[PDB]
Amino acid sequence: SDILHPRFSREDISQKVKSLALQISEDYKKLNPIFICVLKGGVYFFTDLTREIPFSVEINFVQAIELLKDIDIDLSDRHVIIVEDILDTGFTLQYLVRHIFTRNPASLEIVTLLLKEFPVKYIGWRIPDEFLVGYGLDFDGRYRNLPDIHVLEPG
Amino acid sequence: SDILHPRFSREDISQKVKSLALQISEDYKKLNPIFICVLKGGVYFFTDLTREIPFSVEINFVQARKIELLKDIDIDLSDRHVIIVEDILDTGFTLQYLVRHIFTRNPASLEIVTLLLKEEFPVKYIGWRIPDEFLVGYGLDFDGRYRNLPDIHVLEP
Repeated sequence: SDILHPRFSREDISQKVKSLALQISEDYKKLNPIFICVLKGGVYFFTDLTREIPFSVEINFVQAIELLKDIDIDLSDRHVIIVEDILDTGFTLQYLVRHIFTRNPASLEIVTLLLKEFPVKYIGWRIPDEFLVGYGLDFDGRYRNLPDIHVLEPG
Repeated sequence: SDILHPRFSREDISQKVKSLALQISEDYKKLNPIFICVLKGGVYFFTDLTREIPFSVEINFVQARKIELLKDIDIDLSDRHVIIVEDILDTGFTLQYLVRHIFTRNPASLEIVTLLLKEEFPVKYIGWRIPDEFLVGYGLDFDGRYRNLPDIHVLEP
């Protein structure tokens, strides 16, 4: 039987997302940025974050090493931000980063809600090596849609 | 010189999403449903809705640009209870292709939930019926603009 323990409540996440959106907004205010959502896990964070940026942004989606869904827009001379729910090994991410740089963007930075212990400029929480679920993170397809994040002790 | 006027606040949307999720949760409690997000406009509604379903659901994504599928369903839908999630339905042309495409995969059932429905296949879950007006925000854009507003507004272009 799986055991879920509290970790980050909806409110903790909401406050952290607000904070990251403020840093981002203030750095990209005049840069007409493009936010890239890494499916499927980044989607909850992505919608919460982009909503808190108080000016129009362009959104795009990618999913994975090969790409199942690639970038469908011209990134040349655009300021790009990759949005991730979590970063651990960074293998998929390095592929995206390298792939996006070939399209000659004006710049590229990454925001991740969680970073397990290329530079990552915006970081929500640095976390130890633990099994987290919820808010986009799943365990064999389960718990992906929990509104909050929990520590999982697999059954 | 675009002019935006209030229409649906974050709170109105949150309340409507919660009521739709409650009906959906009861109807799909034991059906191990698959929720299909229609990108790009359905994404805000999709995350808000699926979050309020208090049991694990499977999520998947499709996107259309003649019809160009930039992203198709990446899972077996045979004998699965499927729900297509849309921010808005107007003409339903892309939607009709999706519906017909999904039915060839033999799902146990297929229903649609749309936050907005502008006044052929039935739409079982509907947030608000709206008159013919130009709305932006919460996934709806005007030439790529305003897509990420947290609320929905009426636009005078």
